[PDB]
Amino acid sequence: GLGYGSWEIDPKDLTFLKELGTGQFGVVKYGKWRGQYDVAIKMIKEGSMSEDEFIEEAKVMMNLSHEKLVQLYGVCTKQRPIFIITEYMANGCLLNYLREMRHRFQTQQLLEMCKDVCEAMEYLESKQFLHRDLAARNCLVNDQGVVKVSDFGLSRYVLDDEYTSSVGSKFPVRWSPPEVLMYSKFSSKSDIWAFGVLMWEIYSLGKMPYERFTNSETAEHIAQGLRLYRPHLASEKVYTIMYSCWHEKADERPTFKILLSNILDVMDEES
Ligand SMILES: NC(=O)c1ccc(NC2CCCCC2)nc1
Repeated sequence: GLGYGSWEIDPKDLTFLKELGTGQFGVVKYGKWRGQYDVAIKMIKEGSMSEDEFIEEAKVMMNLSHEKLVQLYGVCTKQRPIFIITEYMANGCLLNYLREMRHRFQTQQLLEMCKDVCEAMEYLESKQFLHRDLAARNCLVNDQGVVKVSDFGLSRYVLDDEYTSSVGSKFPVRWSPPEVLMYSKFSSKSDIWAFGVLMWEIYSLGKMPYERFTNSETAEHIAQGLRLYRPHLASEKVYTIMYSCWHEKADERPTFKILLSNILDVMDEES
């Protein structure tokens, strides 16, 4: 209503129900909007985000809508901390979900998680929108077991320089292609590379990529042309798909449309 733009939610419409955890920007809670609608509420710690830039970008994110993309519902920016209001994902972070061995996943379920993410990324690619930090830690799982891509583009607004460049202690070295580590060249093809690593994370049930190496050692390994190798649960065909994401030459890496086709083909053959 009065005083709120289309990208703005009235925080008074929120009912807080459960604490879900704390991440980069701070706490995330489960709640309801206007009594009935499930939402997640991301409370953005003061000093952690370039807030004016993020708010302008939220207007763009409002228009991104895909079944495999965690939906942005709006922002609460009239006070601090500001809130980001999103779709609720009852089963939490993908990385944690993978690591719970009780699920006893079939490989068909693992491939479906990859397809979920690939569909979201194909959609983002169709909108010329880069994720910029794709990884299992940035995917979420709903009550139906569907994986969705989360926090797309949000790394652009992080003020902690330890996260923001390779010269940083918290940069996602293990999800970055050589041209990012060497020259900071981000593109659709750096998202493609990251997606391959995410496939590896899924098929590895949430192991850390290059688990015996430091970040520094990982950068040397990949810049020297070496790669992750095949997770035990990945068939040859699945391995071929993730490996294709890691061509040294960015322009030899597939698009998300091509990866989706390849994933569907393997589903059909492995079903
Ligand atoms: N959209 C959601 O429902 C939702 C659910 C859990 C969650 N967990 C985060 C994992 C990393 C630490 C902070 C909590 N983040 C978002």
